[PDB]
Amino acid sequence: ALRQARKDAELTASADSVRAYLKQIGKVALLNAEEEVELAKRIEAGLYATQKLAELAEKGEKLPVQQRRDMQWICRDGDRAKNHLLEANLRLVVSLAKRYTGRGMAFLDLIQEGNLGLIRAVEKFDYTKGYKFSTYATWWIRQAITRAMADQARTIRIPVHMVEVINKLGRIQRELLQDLGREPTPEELAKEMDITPEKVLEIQQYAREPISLDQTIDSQLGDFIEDSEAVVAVDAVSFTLLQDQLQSVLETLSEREAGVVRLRFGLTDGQPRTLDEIGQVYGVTRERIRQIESKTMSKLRHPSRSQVLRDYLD
Amino acid sequence: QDRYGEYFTGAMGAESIKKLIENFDIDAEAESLREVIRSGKKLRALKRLKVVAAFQQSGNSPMGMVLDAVPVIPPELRPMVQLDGGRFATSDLNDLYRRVINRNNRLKRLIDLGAPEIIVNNEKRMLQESVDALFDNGRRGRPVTGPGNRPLKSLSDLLKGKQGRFRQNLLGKRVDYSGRSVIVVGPQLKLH
Amino acid sequence: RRLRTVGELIQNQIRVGLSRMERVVRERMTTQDVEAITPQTLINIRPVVAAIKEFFGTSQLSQFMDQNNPLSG
Amino acid sequence: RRQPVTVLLKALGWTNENIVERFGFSEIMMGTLEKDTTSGTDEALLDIYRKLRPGEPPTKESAQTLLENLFFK
Amino acid sequence: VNFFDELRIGLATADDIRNWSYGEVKKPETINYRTLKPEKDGLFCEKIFGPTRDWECYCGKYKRVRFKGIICERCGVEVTRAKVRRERMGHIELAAPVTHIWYFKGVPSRLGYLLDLAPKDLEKIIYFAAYVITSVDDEMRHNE
Amino acid sequence: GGLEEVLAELSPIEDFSGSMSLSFSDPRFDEVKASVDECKDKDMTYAAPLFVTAEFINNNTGEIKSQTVFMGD
Amino acid sequence: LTPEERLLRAIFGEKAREVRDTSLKVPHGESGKVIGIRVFSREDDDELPAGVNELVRVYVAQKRKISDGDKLA
Amino acid sequence: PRQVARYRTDNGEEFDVPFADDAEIPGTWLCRNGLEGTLIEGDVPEPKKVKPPRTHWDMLLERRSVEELEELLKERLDLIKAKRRG
Ligand SMILES: [Zn+2]
Repeated sequence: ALRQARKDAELTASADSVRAYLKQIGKVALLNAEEEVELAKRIEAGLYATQKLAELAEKGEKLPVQQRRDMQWICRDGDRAKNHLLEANLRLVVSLAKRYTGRGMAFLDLIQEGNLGLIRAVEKFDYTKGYKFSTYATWWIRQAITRAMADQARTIRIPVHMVEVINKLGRIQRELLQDLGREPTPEELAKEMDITPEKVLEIQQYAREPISLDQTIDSQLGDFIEDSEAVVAVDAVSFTLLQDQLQSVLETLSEREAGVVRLRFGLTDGQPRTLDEIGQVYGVTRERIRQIESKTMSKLRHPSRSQVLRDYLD
Repeated sequence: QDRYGEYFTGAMGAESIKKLIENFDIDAEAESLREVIRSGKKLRALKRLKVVAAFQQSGNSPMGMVLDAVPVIPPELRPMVQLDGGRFATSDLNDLYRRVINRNNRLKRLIDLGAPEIIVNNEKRMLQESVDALFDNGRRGRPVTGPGNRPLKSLSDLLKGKQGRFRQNLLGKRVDYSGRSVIVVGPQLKLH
Repeated sequence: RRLRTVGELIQNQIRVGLSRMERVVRERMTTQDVEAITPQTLINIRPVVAAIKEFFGTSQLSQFMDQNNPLSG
Repeated sequence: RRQPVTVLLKALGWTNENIVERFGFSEIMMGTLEKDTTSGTDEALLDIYRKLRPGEPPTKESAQTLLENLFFK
Repeated sequence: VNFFDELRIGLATADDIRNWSYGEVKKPETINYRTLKPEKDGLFCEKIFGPTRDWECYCGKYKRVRFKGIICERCGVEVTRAKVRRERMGHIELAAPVTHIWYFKGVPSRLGYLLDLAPKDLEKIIYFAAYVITSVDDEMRHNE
Repeated sequence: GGLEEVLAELSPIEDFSGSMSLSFSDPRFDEVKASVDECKDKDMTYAAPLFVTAEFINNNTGEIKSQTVFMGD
Repeated sequence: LTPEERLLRAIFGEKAREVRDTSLKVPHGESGKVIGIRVFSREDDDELPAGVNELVRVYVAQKRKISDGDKLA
Repeated sequence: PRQVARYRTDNGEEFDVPFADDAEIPGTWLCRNGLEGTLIEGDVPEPKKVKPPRTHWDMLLERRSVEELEELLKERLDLIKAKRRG
């Protein structure tokens, strides 16, 4: 009856996402050193055979049909060898990715990124050195997982080199805790790190991580943030009444004096001009306008015009 | 597949579902349903007709039930802003989107290199659940949880519930020109 | 139906902190050098103290002392 | 869900004669022991061990000490 | 205006979603960790969703209201009001389709009743728990 | 004590090979860091340090040595 | 700055400051006398989290007479 | 003060991108459909000189001389040739 129960166990869908992956990865037998060396030679043979035929595509020279059919079978076998080597060492990736969970990366994402490290491990693996594949693949899988965590897990992405200094800052801070029994102040952290104290706080400022606007503490936090760019009614209405007042003040003046002030600050147009630009319209030198600008300003500072605008300082 | 593989075709995932919808006759399925409903008295075949007939009356293709592209909500509705002294706060959608875009791009990288179906299909279902978690989180399996096991808010969570857009920000609102305070007896007041 | 007291409630968090630590120690003792490591090599108390700090705050049992008058306290 | 009453004694390795002594009085479990899927002591292990976990086909030795691991341990 | 008779709903086809979108978000990036700017081709990217500051391109070539409806050649940001960031949508081009989960998982299953497929079996299909026959050749099989 | 009983649960810590073991014992406390008044003023928690004994034993290889460990305030 | 404002800056000769005003103002509907102040500067060692320099707390008190609407029981 | 430019993506679409009349027309533009496209009329300002990515063949060349693979291929090819001869 165990055979029937065994068939029922193989055939189970399972709701959990990581499970279904554990079933399919445990359905390909592992390897021994001899098989690994065998697959390595098949991969290199299929790759070299593929490049030789590629050299023939540009150079022609169609080879005998029996040799041409066998060359393409080597490429067929080379790719099957690559797929077989990966499917066999797909579990090593899983065994390494277990330890890196709880860091903000989902388990499956850690497993897949580890699989990417396994691909480059197989592509760069050398069978002549006589070392087990797990020896060289362990390095590439860990590097792929860690490199992925630095480039992804952070909502505000941080470059690799900045993530590098933060981890060292943390390890230096945890050891100083064990040594001093108290949290090391930045001076001790900057000393141990060979950097300035004002730099470590800035680096510690980067370590800040965002908070979810939807956190509840019943109404959630998002309702407590007021829109900063939202237009205020009083200031918007005051700006209009301020525009109304400037028109009356500027309306009493020389029509050519009023034009200089309008172009200088931009006003109607919106782009503040310069003395030379205003000189081409009124046909005078930039010096003659500065004289006009100074005379109209002293006439504007004079109290009859400015007595009403005092409230508008801010 | 080894033998007989040239007489048929098969696949898995939403790709195969999209193909089954691509070759489909809502009329032939309906007309066959219309004679099967009464002749084979059937109750389950009748309830199935409402969806088959709904697609037949309108002009929308059933292909709309599978997504080849996912729309992205404007930024200001999923804001990321700072409050006190530089610390940041952002909406949950940004990370739900992040899981979708991240897994989609990793799938492109696996396909170009070429990969065993175990890795590609595993990535495809991950993309399937990431899009699911985005639209409705927790509807299928465990919800995507944030720090401290807090389920992320999903697009569907914005509408539903007493806190959704309807009963919270639509059927009721906070208004200006208003106030409150305690009440004391006004025995000397007129009724008005 | 029994009453879990203050001392016992804190005990359960210390237990979680120690259990969260052994996962690091168990993973550390194997792959960390050899023969000379000793507790100084890897004993990370960060998860232990975090269980305490995370309990006194955010926990429903630990509340701000309610004091309008000495009676409420 | 869906668990018989008498599968546990055969799961624990109890000999069949011991059940009659304890459960013989007041009938009950005796009637429950009268209706069962299988009477095999080791067969009950393979029946119950798979019911809970049914994934990754169960090993013979792993299922025996699993209950001691799940409870006695 | 606030005077319109009816509002109609329906399903958005992949083309409808592409027409809504002002661009494809190609990266899971929010803002630069130093300058705090909306890094390009991510979320919040001004190249698509619109400018952060009113009538301002990202690089700052056009800072004034004189020119609107133009796109900065260097930074690729359109010069217009910052309110467009509320109304402008993006899109993601998937490397493989996906079920909506609103029609599949929602009971009764719309895809289930549509294809005469059982929900238990339909879940096996889309999550890669088992295969399915998309097409058979009934004639060629009959000849051989 | 509540600490002593949880340390008894954690003792010992073994690597599953049985070659080495990690034992805890002897919880130690010293005077508090600051008076409660100074704590409520400086926005710092009111705590006292914790000391314990952790012995690293590996007699399969050369035997290791003990140490004095500080869990935290 | 706008064109309209920044015209007054020229007539009144008040240079627009690079800094923006963010102050601490007592909220709507309360008053009293300031009892004391507590200030933590960064120049003085003190203790402060990353990014903060000077921390100041003001304690305001008021003598509340019994008023119409206050709750008695 | 705005002159319009058109582009065509690799799939055959076309998009209108408004620019400043005083500005410089770019050769290629990132279009809202997700792809990039070449200019409408003005043709090929720059090749961009994109370098090809490294391939499994490049990684294998570092660890093997051509003769080594050649010798191994003859060893592998004559192996299957032995089955042909049986
Ligand atoms: Zn620009």
